[PDB]
Amino acid sequence: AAFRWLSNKYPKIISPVVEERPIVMPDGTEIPVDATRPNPNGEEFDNLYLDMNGIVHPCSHPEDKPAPKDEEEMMIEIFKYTDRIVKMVRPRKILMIAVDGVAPRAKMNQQRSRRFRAAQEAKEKAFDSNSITPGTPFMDILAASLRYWCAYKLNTDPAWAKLKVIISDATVPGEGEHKIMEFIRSQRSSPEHNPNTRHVIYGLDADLIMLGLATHEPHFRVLRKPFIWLHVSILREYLAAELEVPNLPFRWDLERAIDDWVFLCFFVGNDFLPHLPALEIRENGIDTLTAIWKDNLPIMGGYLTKDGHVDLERAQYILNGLAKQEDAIFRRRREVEERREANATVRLWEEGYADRYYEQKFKVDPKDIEFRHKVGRAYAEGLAWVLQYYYQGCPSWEWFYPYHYAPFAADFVDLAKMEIKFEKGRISRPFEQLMSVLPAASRHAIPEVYHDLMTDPNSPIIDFYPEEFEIDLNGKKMAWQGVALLPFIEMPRLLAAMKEREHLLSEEDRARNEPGFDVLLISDAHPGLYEDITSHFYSKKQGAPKFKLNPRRSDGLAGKVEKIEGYVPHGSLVYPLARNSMPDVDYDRSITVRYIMPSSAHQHKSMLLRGVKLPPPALSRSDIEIIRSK
Amino acid sequence: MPIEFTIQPPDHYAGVNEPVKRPREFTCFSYDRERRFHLGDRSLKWFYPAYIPSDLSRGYQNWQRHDDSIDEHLDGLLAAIADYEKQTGKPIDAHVTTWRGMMTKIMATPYDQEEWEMNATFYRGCIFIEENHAFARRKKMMESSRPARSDGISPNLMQYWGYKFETLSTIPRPWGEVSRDEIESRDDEIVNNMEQYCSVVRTGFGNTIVCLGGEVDAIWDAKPETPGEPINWVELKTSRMITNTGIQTAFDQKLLKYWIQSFLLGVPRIIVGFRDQDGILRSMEEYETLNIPYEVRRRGLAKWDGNVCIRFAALFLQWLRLNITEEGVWRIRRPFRGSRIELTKIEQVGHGAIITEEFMNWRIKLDLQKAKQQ
Ligand SMILES: [Mg+2]
Repeated sequence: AAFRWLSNKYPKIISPVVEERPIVMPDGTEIPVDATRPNPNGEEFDNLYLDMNGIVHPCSHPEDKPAPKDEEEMMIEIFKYTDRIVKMVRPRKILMIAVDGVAPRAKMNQQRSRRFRAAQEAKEKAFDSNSITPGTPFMDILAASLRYWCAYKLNTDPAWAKLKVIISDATVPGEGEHKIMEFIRSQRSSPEHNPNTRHVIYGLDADLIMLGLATHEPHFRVLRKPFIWLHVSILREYLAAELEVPNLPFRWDLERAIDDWVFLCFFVGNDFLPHLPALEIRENGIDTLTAIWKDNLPIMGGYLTKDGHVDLERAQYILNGLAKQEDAIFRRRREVEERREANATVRLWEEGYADRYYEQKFKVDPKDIEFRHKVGRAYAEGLAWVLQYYYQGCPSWEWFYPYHYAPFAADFVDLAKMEIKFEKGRISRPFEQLMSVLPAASRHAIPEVYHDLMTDPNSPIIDFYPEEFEIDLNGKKMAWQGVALLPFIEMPRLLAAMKEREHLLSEEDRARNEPGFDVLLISDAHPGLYEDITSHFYSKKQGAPKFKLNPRRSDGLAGKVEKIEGYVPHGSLVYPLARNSMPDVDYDRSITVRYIMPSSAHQHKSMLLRGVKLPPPALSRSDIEIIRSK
Repeated sequence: MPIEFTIQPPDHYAGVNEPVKRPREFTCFSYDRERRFHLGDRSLKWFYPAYIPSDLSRGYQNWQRHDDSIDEHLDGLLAAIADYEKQTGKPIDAHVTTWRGMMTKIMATPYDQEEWEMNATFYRGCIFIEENHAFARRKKMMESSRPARSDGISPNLMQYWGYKFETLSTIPRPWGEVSRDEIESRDDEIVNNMEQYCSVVRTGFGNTIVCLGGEVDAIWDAKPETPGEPINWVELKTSRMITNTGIQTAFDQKLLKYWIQSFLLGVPRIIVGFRDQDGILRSMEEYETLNIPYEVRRRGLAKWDGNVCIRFAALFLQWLRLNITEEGVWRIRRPFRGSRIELTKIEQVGHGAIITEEFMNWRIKLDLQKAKQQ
């Protein structure tokens, strides 16, 4: 839905990737593509970021192959796919592999709501795809396999000789996109960061282009049988033509208009909150909110957002402009639907429509008006959480929205009177995630000491694990469009039940539940940083075990690195899995250190850096006058 | 008899690539808004650009001025060098010491017709040079006694359209550490020009090694990890919009002095702001200190070439090192359109006020340390 909307509204942001393909010889051998040459796309990229769950899920249950018969066969297919990306991107200065860690509670509720459906479908109707979760035996095998493959590449591929390889595996918290964004913010905060640094990101989700805008790096690219580029620079030209308004009582500033448009996109739909009854992206709800924003921008006295914080007094004007239209939008929807479906229970198009809605969906007495306003305030708090999570890192790990449904815009009263404050909370341990987001069918993925809690009628938490649950299709046509009426986790009860037991775990299981660390790997060829790491950590004049990178010697990677205990440099590299389907190396040319980002103690800021040199116009005078007219 | 150095036409000096020993910063000092001297970089600022349409005349009544009736001689430069000598336990190897402004006037002399006047002195084999403050003040009294132009533009208003553009174009910390409000609010900050960062550099022309002091406006990123590497300095300047090629001639003549002034401290980048004739800022442009002579040569609208300036400075410095050999004060003068620089000894002993007693006492202590070491 998001792509079909974007492609049709902004078609010039797309271009096909120039791919150079390996030569196959008469004996069936493959010649590897020499990536030391210039990139055939005609522009050179400093950094590549991989959202690795955009690869691991496809390999386990593909559309166009049989599934892999064992875990080693799956790791080999993951290397083949990952290698193909680096051959076409050819990153000159950083490669980052990010794997999903433990997520914030607000996201876990959406995963639980996905996985209970997958289990009830399999129950109503081999490798369980729920095994792709932090703290399973499968994620341990992946976490070893990726470090081997990077070390092996740093020994055997000349284009990687100057590359830094940064790994953030499943033992480190946060989702891949919410790791990658924090690394980009860390680099932008550094005083020596090159303002014309070129970035690429690989991943499946439509949020990546919204994140692209929210970086404010102008040359940023997004990547996704053939491949296509999306350019953030071309989308910024579209928005600069479309969002402009004359004669405003304040200085016009494009970055603020782009942030307001980004917020109005997350308002229409996101993973953390149910979408408003009045809005679906298929109905061009983004245009409706944009029109309301352009009509109120002359009188709000300024923009709706400031560096990822939202002005609730200004938000009221937007919601009032929507509330005046809800009854017309419902009539327009129902007229079009009843017209279409004639030609092919709540009654939203008749009078009294909101009283029947609150009765049928929330089970309240319709005459309680202030309950509607309470749901409204809870939803507005949700919108404030979502924007901060994208622009300023995770604002609370324990917050969530406690309803299966959304209020009407007519329920948002006096937002200017709200107080919004968030508490950071405790990040869940990997087993605390696994017990939160698994139904009892997949319990083979978790230690035996917890299995009873999922299935025993005497379990103190059995109510969190229903054997059957209601799905409301809500006038939609598919069980993936409908809402699962699953009960919410009372987190203290689950944590108490797992604080009891725990001493029963194996010493391996108890070790697997600890938090991890990021690592940087480099090749012995690197022209300065390898001299520094060997001299500072491994010469006889042993220094402190923590070290600060220098941007003139690191090629602009800024941060700190740490010596790893018990590791010995330049031993033999050994392939970890049973059948030796990949080579060993007798003397490993690579070296490994822990890696630490420069911490965002400040807010990040939505501004162009000094020394930015924006690309020349991709849009013509005619394209600008067409979109201004539309 | 008076002593004289003949200024030949540029053609006489041209075609010889006299070697320049690349500028190194080796000590630095700050003035704050109240004109207290401090060692180190506390008054340095980071560059970050202005809002393109803004009024340079805004706030003119509130401008805090450094009072140029006060004479500071060399005081900060001598103090900053004396600290480096205390830190290293040796005298510096440079034997000529000056503000950049005198070095610019010398280097411009083959092309510029303007008159200039200087006082100079010698001590323990080393030479020190300053502008004659009395001549500068008398010239500025005569310039301010002229009748106004038909456009009404005051030279003082032109000078404020200087410093306002520096306040619109800077921030007190790297971009990563300032708030949004500290960038957006800058139109309404009241301008001060008593606050400065002075960089001291070691440099040399041919066989002579020279120590220069001078002002530097801003830096593009952090200072380097170790001394003597190139630094990403910026100089900020303002002039009227180049509306026609008659203005381009005057601008390509200004670029001789801009290039000298940024070259002598190793400043790699100049950023120029263009005002309209009422004082609204209309655009900004970037120039590189290595390429300014090449661009002016390529347009051909002005006729100057820095190899003349460099060799003229080397020959003139060597001529001073031949003619000046003893203490007292000498006056150097260039008459208006004069074909010869004049030299004369004006005071027989001491230094006037060109050198501090603290600097004398420090060098006396240092020569006593040489004797004690030997
Ligand atoms: Mg300046």
